Amino acid sequence: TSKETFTHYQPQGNSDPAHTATAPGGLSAKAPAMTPLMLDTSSRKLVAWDGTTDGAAVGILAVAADQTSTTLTFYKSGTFRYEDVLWPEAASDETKKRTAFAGTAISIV
Amino acid sequence: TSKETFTHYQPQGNSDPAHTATAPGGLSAKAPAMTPLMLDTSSRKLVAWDGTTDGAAVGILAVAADQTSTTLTFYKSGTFRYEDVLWPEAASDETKKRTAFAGTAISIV
Amino acid sequence: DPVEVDMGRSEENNITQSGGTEWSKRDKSTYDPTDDIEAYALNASGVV
Repeated sequence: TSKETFTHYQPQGNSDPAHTATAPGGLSAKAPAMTPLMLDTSSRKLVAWDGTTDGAAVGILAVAADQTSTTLTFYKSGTFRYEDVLWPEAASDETKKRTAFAGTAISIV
Repeated sequence: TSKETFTHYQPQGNSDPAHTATAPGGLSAKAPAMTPLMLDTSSRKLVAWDGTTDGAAVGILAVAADQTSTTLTFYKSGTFRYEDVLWPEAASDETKKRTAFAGTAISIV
Repeated sequence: DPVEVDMGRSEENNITQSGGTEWSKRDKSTYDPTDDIEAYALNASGVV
């Protein structure tokens, strides 16, 4: 009756090494891993990426955290998959979603 | 830390036999087995007991049925544990819920 | 209680002759059914 597919979790799509880094955060709502991140223009803390500002994307969340999480870890390097990364609903254009992490060590595939 | 525990289901209360009879079923909504039922007044049809009509209880469902199930079976006699029988929220008076099967081969325990 | 048993039959394994040229519209003297047989048998996932 029930049909559950046993699929492997594959966040990385490339052999390029991925590295974690710790930073202060200003997260406002609960966010799971693989969440895009950005710097608050005033407080200079880390929050979930809006999906609107161009180039504001900086990294991708490593471990899920709450508002009280003063320090959070995130991937500063590596290549990830366009489908295994959750996105803010604001980022609608496929090209913008693909190129949001341009110019840094975080890449999409 | 899921404390799912483990409790056996013993709907029977004593050595009284759980005889079953089958009658046409016309339940309006999806309901599981072991539900109380009453007899309608318009077409002498069978639906799950409302919990408000006094003395309306006639049968207790045996096998889970739904709207498409035109006919269903139900226990005729025995003793059923009050914690082991689900009830409509309409009936709240404990004494009335216990006495819902007065004069019938179905009894509460 | 009703229950379901879905072995996973892909629709390619339940072909039907539906269409305007099933088998009877074709002339028996002229047509060769073996082509239909092998066309149906190609997606069999094993030797039949």
